[PDB]
Amino acid sequence: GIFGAIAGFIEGGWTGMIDGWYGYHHENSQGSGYAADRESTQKAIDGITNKVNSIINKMNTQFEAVDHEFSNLERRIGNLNKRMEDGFLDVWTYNAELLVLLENERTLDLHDANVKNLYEKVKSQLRDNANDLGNGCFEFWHKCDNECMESVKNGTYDYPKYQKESKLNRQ
Amino acid sequence: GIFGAIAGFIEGGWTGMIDGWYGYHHENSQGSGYAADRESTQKAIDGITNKVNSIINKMNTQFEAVDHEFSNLERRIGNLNKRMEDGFLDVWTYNAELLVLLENERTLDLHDANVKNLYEKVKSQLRDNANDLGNGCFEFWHKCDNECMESVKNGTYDYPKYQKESKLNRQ
Amino acid sequence: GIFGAIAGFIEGGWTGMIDGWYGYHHENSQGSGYAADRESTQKAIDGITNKVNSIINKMNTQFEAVDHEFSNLERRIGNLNKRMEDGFLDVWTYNAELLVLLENERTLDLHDANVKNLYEKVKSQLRDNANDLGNGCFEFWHKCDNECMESVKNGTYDYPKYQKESKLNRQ
Amino acid sequence: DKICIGYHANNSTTQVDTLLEKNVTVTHSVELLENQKEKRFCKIMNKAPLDLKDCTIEGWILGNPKCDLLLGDQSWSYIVERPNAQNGICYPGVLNELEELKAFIGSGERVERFEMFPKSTWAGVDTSRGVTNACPSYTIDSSFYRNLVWIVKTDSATYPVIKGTYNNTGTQPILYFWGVHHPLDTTVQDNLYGSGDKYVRMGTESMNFAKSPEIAARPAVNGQRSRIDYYWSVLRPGETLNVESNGNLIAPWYAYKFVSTNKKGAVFKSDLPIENCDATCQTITGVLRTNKTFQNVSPLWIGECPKYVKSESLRLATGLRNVPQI
Amino acid sequence: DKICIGYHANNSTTQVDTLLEKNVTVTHSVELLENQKEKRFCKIMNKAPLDLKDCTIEGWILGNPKCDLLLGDQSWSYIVERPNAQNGICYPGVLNELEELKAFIGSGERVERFEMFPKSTWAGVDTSRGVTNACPSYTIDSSFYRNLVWIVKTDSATYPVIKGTYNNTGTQPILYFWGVHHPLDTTVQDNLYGSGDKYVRMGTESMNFAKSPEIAARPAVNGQRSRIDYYWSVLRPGETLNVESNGNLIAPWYAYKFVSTNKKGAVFKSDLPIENCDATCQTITGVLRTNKTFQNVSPLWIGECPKYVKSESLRLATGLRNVPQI
Amino acid sequence: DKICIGYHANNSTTQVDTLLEKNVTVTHSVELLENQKEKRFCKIMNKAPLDLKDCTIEGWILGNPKCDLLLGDQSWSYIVERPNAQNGICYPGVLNELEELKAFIGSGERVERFEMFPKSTWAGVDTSRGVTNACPSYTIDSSFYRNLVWIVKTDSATYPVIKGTYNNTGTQPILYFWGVHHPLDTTVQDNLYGSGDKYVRMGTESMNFAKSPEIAARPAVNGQRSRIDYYWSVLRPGETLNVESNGNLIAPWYAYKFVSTNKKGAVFKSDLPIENCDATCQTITGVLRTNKTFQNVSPLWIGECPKYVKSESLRLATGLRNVPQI
Ligand SMILES: *[C@@H]1O[C@H](CO)[C@@H](O[C@@H]2O[C@H](CO)[C@@H](O[C@@H]3O[C@H](CO[C@H]4O[C@H](CO)[C@@H](O)[C@H](O)[C@@H]4O)[C@@H](O)[C@H](O[C@H]4O[C@H](CO)[C@@H](O)[C@H](O)[C@@H]4O)[C@@H]3O)[C@H](O)[C@H]2NC(C)=O)[C@H](O[C@H]2O[C@@H](C)[C@@H](O)[C@@H](O)[C@@H]2O)[C@H]1NC(C)=O
Ligand SMILES: *[C@@H]1O[C@H](CO)[C@@H](O[C@@H]2O[C@H](CO)[C@@H](O[C@@H]3O[C@H](CO[C@H]4O[C@H](CO)[C@@H](O)[C@H](O)[C@@H]4O)[C@@H](O)[C@H](O[C@H]4O[C@H](CO)[C@@H](O)[C@H](O)[C@@H]4O)[C@@H]3O)[C@H](O)[C@H]2NC(C)=O)[C@H](O[C@H]2O[C@@H](C)[C@@H](O)[C@@H](O)[C@@H]2O)[C@H]1NC(C)=O
Ligand SMILES: *[C@@H]1O[C@H](CO)[C@@H](O[C@@H]2O[C@H](CO)[C@@H](O[C@@H]3O[C@H](CO[C@H]4O[C@H](CO)[C@@H](O)[C@H](O)[C@@H]4O)[C@@H](O)[C@H](O[C@H]4O[C@H](CO)[C@@H](O)[C@H](O)[C@@H]4O)[C@@H]3O)[C@H](O)[C@H]2NC(C)=O)[C@H](O[C@H]2O[C@@H](C)[C@@H](O)[C@@H](O)[C@@H]2O)[C@H]1NC(C)=O
Ligand SMILES: *[C@@H]1O[C@H](CO)[C@@H](O)[C@H](O)[C@H]1NC(C)=O
Ligand SMILES: *[C@@H]1O[C@H](CO)[C@@H](O)[C@H](O)[C@H]1NC(C)=O
Ligand SMILES: *[C@@H]1O[C@H](CO)[C@@H](O)[C@H](O)[C@H]1NC(C)=O
Ligand SMILES: *[C@@H]1O[C@H](CO)[C@@H](O)[C@H](O)[C@H]1NC(C)=O
Ligand SMILES: *[C@@H]1O[C@H](CO)[C@@H](O)[C@H](O)[C@H]1NC(C)=O
Ligand SMILES: *[C@@H]1O[C@H](CO)[C@@H](O)[C@H](O)[C@H]1NC(C)=O
Ligand SMILES: *[C@@H]1O[C@H](CO)[C@@H](O)[C@H](O)[C@H]1NC(C)=O
Ligand SMILES: *[C@@H]1O[C@H](CO)[C@@H](O)[C@H](O)[C@H]1NC(C)=O
Ligand SMILES: *[C@@H]1O[C@H](CO)[C@@H](O)[C@H](O)[C@H]1NC(C)=O
Ligand SMILES: *[C@@H]1O[C@H](CO)[C@@H](O)[C@H](O)[C@H]1NC(C)=O
Ligand SMILES: *[C@@H]1O[C@H](CO)[C@@H](O)[C@H](O)[C@H]1NC(C)=O
Ligand SMILES: *[C@@H]1O[C@H](CO)[C@@H](O)[C@H](O)[C@H]1NC(C)=O
Repeated sequence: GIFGAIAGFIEGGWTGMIDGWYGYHHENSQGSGYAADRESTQKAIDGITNKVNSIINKMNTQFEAVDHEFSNLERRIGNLNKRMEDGFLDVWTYNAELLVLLENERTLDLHDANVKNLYEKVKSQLRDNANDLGNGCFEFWHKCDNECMESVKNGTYDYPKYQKESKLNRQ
Repeated sequence: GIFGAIAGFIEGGWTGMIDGWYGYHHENSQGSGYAADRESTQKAIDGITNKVNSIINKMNTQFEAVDHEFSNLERRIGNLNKRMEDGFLDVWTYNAELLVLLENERTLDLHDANVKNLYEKVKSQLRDNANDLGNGCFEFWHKCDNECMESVKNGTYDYPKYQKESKLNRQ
Repeated sequence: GIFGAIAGFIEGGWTGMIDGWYGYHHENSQGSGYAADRESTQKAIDGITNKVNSIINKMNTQFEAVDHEFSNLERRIGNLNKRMEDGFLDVWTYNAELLVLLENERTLDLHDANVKNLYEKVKSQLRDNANDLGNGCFEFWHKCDNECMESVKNGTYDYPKYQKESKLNRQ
Repeated sequence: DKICIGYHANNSTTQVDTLLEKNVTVTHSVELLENQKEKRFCKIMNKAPLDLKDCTIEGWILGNPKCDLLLGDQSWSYIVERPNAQNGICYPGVLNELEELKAFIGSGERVERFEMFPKSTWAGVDTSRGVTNACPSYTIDSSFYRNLVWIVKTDSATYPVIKGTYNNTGTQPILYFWGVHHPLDTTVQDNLYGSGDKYVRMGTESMNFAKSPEIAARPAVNGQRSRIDYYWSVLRPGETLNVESNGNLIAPWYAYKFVSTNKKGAVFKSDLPIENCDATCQTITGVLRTNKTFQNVSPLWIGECPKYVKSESLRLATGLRNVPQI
Repeated sequence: DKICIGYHANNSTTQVDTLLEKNVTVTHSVELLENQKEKRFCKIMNKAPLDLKDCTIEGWILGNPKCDLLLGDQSWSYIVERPNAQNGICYPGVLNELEELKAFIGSGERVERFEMFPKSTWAGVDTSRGVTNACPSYTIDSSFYRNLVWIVKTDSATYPVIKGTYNNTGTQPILYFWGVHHPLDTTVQDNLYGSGDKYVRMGTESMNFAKSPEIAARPAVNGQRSRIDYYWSVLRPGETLNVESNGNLIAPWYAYKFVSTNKKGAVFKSDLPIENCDATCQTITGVLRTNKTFQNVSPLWIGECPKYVKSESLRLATGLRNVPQI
Repeated sequence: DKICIGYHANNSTTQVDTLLEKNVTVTHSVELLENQKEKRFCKIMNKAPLDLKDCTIEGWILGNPKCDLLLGDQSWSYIVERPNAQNGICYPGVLNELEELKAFIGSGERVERFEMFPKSTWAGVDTSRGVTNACPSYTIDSSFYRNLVWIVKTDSATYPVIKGTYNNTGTQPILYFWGVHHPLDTTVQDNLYGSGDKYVRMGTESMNFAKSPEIAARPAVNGQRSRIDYYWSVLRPGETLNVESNGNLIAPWYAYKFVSTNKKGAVFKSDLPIENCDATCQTITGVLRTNKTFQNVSPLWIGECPKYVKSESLRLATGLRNVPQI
């Protein structure tokens, strides 16, 4: 995809992570588990919901065909009505089908970007205190307990705190 | 946002930088200041201006309703005219409102990407001669005077020139 | 551009690479040459072809004007037909011209992203076994023969194999 | 010790198309289009439709003797006319501006039938013998329209100038009908109306009407080579109608107080059953009970309906590309 | 020593909506839609509109005696007709193909009035007594249309065949009018036109017209139970009109050289004031002075106007998400 | 030792526009719009068009004596009418519901001419002298329409009631024509039809027609101050026509079995040559031979054509921004 994450450098999704669209899987001495990133997921839910509702609202008018009849000597106005009604039917069918194809492409890209940005946000915090495996996973050069893990996930990871310990194991 | 810079890893904008959309803030012995990146800003102004003018040009036709009257025995053609006029009014209202929502989303993304790309362009020049603070700021491992600063801004920064000095301070 | 690669940190294209949209140029003891990345190129050809065919399919209806005549006492319905026919002509002209401008912008961005993602994919494999020159080129810290080159291109490059040799030359 | 960044996958097999790619499986999506219908007619806004059954629109408001089931007051949310309905214009002839009449009736929600011109209106003529075997009732072989009076001359006497007037003092417009008889030959002409140039003339503040009989033989229809020219008009509130004729007049007898709807009007020509049920959206081919934005059922409807398109499906992705492992 | 990359912020509180997010504050934006109007009528291309004031279109081109202010030559960029205008068809009757006549007049920019048939045209009849209390002037109680002549028989004499002809040798089409009188009874018929079957017949290279009087009493309007059938037509350049009648003719007297516009035509029905001002875009509800692309004022206009939509606002972002610190 | 990532460039100078940028050179692109045409008419679905040449539509189906080249059976994929065609309605008069007649004929693909009423049909009258110098053949100065019979009285005798009937027992509708003669004066009226009130009355199961002559002098056209009112109708399968007249009848003689097309119908008014060639898409201004999606040639066409737009070009980028070095 466009941002290279979904079905990209992160080859597949997690059926194990059921409570959000994007998130984390950690492993430490206390074991392993899945956790959704609540902020990025909710932000995406709000955006996508807004998109759907906006499309619904813009599509909220109707063209109305009539039951009116035309006589044998009214072929021209009868045909005028038919071509008009068919005309708007073709316009709106086009508008609906084209929009769906376009927005589906962009919606999937949006998800792709959000995963990529989440990955970058973690990379940025950890720096050289961890090793990037290239598949969205990071191996710590230090022991990272549950609160250390949670600090990574909520954006408050303390790089200086683990720097020296990481440097020693790295070297 | 989609590219992660605006209201992203760069949390906020600069009211201090009044002469461009994207740019720099530097600090050295001679003090500190804001400067717009003229090239990226102008390129964006040209693009966005072109987009606005293109939308205006495509919207440059008008459907025209008429003042024509219809008698009591012309209910069908009278109603035909009304549904037609209402029909085009609904189509164009849709076209205008949907386009504005779509383009506003993409325009903001464009700005987001340009900031991200500007950040990358600086990161690429500086390499390990500077420390990336994660907020769009770089701390030099060497003294960088006004001409050094300006070389970073105009893309001609000399990495080898400051390499040895940076290496020593880094280590 | 939006992803910063095409006419970006990779300043220009290769007339030398004639068999694909994206790819590689290598140099080693056995000489130098161009090679297309077949997977990313084909994936893009499939996508773009699908886009063109989808646009063609959505544009596959026609509004039909008629040869019908109207008398001197049929000015109103005659004018109704004209404004209707002109109305749909304006709608479809708008739809076609706007779509082409929009999709051309996005198609070029798609190519830009694919080049960027290809670059990232190589950067990720090589790590510090090579030096990034900032122009899409990587200089190996080790000898990389034809099969090493091909392993980089097909995603199976062996970082541990060349690690020690690269480390020594790097230091 | 490890942490990984990743994304949701599930067991979804639901797919969407994009400009770049067809058949993409996604974790979540929403279908915007409705393709299901209940094949029946229901009430709209708690108001039942009018089933014309074996009568056509003409048979109904003209008062064809076999349409007595419909006769009188009616209220409707819409009209259902059956395709093979047999009871229309029984005595052969053209109902003028028929399509406009249907459009008018369709724009209404109620008619109240009343006697506009009692037979006493027409002084020197016979109002009791205007029946024909072309227009049978269910019980008698020769009858006539309940809203019209076929006037003929009294025995041997001449057919005099007859006059009638009606002042609409009410607040509602009045839909009424009348006719001009065209006999197949001068013999029938003299037998029924006597001799001399005949005319039918009518007028209001805004309308003039004048017609004379045109004697000729047309192919037999329902046993008749003669014809009637039927007409309709609308007497506005405050307007007065004047009728004047010296013969060949099919006179207005009963008419309708007409109540025009502020909503959309509909006339559905269908064989579908009307059942005891409610609906907010009624199409000519059935009821739509849906929250969806689009529908591919029918462009013809009354009530609040989704937008009609030709599409089979309009599914939006909301979730992401579904890539479950394994 | 530091360098940072960043983006512009300012004091803007102006917001836009996107598909993903509503109420987004941006540093720069442009409003594409115009919602302001000047509530008045101005000149279009330095040409003033025609105010019909207390006269309707019919009163004007028929020459209703109370419309003398309008009488004669007129040039206009568009027409303003006032809603409560009282001076129309004074002597009761229908002006046939009225809607088409309005559409035709609307397609013009100028009429030149001239005498098409001087009263001398009609030999054996009286052209001096055709007045009625239904059509008063401002100074006299009984008058008539300035463009028509109500012809009656001379004292006691019979009403003969009268004839008239006009050959349009000019380069412009001619808009003209005529009528057929329908008396309420045979007494008035004989008093005015004598006895015998009456006709009005007219023709050109491309038109035939024939009508006879239809005697009957209609509800009184402006004191009259009689009626006139008014007619109009257009005599093309090079065409000739022949008039022939033995009675009941409301004759053409004055007509108009008609100049058709190459621009759009307009007839605005409004109470808005016409002032001394210029405009490039004039809608039925007011002037638009704007550089904007869209407008939500009115779909009805003349001149160069923005596209009409129902939208309240169409604001495009040009700058970026405004995130000022603090 | 080096490896670089990069992208394709070539010698393309072909450009596209985007929302952000005009005149962008791209390595690959596809033009969606067709602006080329063959300026000629070809066959559509192996079926040739009908060239009316020097005859108009009226001249053709009325049977103007100078249109004998067209006379009889015709099959067509579409109709070409030439702008300066001279042979139309030769004896002056109006063909009623002309525009509807053209729309009807346009909806057809074939007519079969047959004798509907042989001259023997009309008993007491003369069918041999109905010719006029207004309607010359190519060989004789005075002729008449091949599909009509101008009936006049026999020497000195009165003009009696004539009658005719035709029962359409076939499966195809029948297009037929008739007329009513209006002499310039009572002298011609008496000379041709004798004295007394004259009528023309016709009828079917679904149609009534009645007209009487209207005597008056109109400006001379093709030497005639008299007129004919021409009429047309369609006799449905199973319907019967009855004709009855005591004078002034231009009688139906030959008529057409009418075959209606299921495709789109077209009547192209053009000077373009019809050649020996095939096409799948034929516009009024020429043939389109293209695989393209849009065209800016013409909105008027028959066959399978690209969508018409006003655009000069609709080029989609498929490849990428072309940035060749050097
Ligand atoms: C992002 O995620 C991190 C990790 O989970 C979270 O930080 C933890 O927050 C909790 C609760 O605020 C902290 O628990 C308290 O810890 C203090 C500090 O003493 C201990 O921690 C230090 C390390 O900083 C050790 O060196 C010491 O030896 C101690 O083990 C402790 O005093 C306190 O106990 C008092 O308060 C209790 C309240 O229930 C009371 O019951 C008790 O009797 C005591 O009076 C808590 O036990 C935990 O230490 C934090 N971990 C770290 C590594 O800092 C972030 O949330 C908070 O972060 C802290 C730093 C504050 O800034 C709060 O305002 C944050 O809300 C979380 N951030 C976000 C934004 O979600
Ligand atoms: C991107 O931004 C950089 C930084 O501002 C800019 O480079 C500077 O450009 C200016 C003007 O071209 C240079 O000023 C001249 O410097 C030379 C060199 O001597 C001094 O610099 C070197 C470092 O390279 C020191 O080691 C020496 O000790 C000196 O201090 C100097 O000879 C010259 O003086 C002559 O010319 C004067 C003209 O007014 C004249 O008055 C005087 O009497 C002398 O005859 C200038 O003073 C400055 O040195 C550059 N700085 C650096 C670090 O290189 C880039 O613009 C130019 O860059 C140089 C390298 C050239 O390639 C020009 O073509 C560029 O235009 C700027 N680039 C872009 C693209 O915007
Ligand atoms: C991505 O690109 C790489 C590089 O081109 C490619 O890997 C090469 O694949 C070829 C063919 O599969 C290998 O050639 C065989 O090599 C074996 C191994 O011995 C030699 O290689 C090792 C290094 O691994 C050296 O240390 C030794 O000293 C040897 O030089 C060799 O036994 C074999 O010879 C037998 O098979 C011949 C079949 O024709 C037969 O003729 C002969 O008599 C022998 O019985 C081949 O010569 C080559 O070594 C690979 N290079 C490397 C660096 O691994 C990838 O394709 C394959 O990769 C290997 C590792 C397997 O996993 C295959 O399944 C892959 O298809 C390519 N990958 C993709 C996905 O395109
Ligand atoms: C998917 O799994 C859920 C349980 O999480 C199950 O209830 C549902 O039936 C499954 N649906 C499909 C389509 O596999
Ligand atoms: C993909 O779409 C095609 C349409 O050609 C359909 O036949 C097929 O069922 C789809 N494939 C799936 C659902 O795996
Ligand atoms: C018309 O022809 C059919 C078929 O022969 C016949 O049954 C019918 O009686 C005829 N009707 C008339 C009115 O001639
Ligand atoms: C009806 O529409 C709502 C709108 O959000 C949707 O969420 C809901 O699932 C739909 N109802 C059913 C029963 O599917
Ligand atoms: C914004 O600030 C400018 C000064 O830069 C001032 O002139 C203007 O009034 C302010 N506008 C708003 C809307 O705050
Ligand atoms: C956001 O838009 C809402 C519309 O519901 C409006 O009421 C409100 O003023 C806006 N909020 C602002 C301008 O802060
Ligand atoms: C109609 O009735 C009203 C109300 O009584 C009356 O004032 C008016 O004179 C009547 N007009 C006619 C023509 O009968
Ligand atoms: C009118 O439109 C121009 C078009 O660019 C715009 O720049 C200008 O600000 C507008 N004029 C005013 C007075 O706002
Ligand atoms: C481009 O180069 C090809 C050879 O690769 C040549 O055949 C062709 O004529 C050239 N076209 C243009 C437009 O330069
Ligand atoms: C760019 O487009 C312009 C349109 O104004 C055209 O005149 C010119 O030829 C184009 N430039 C090229 C093809 O280099
Ligand atoms: C009409 O006037 C022209 C120009 O003088 C003349 O040639 C022509 O004969 C006239 N025709 C009639 C019918 O008066
Ligand atoms: C006609 O259209 C096809 C559709 O793919 C296209 O590939 C081909 O190049 C076109 N033919 C010619 C001769 O250009």
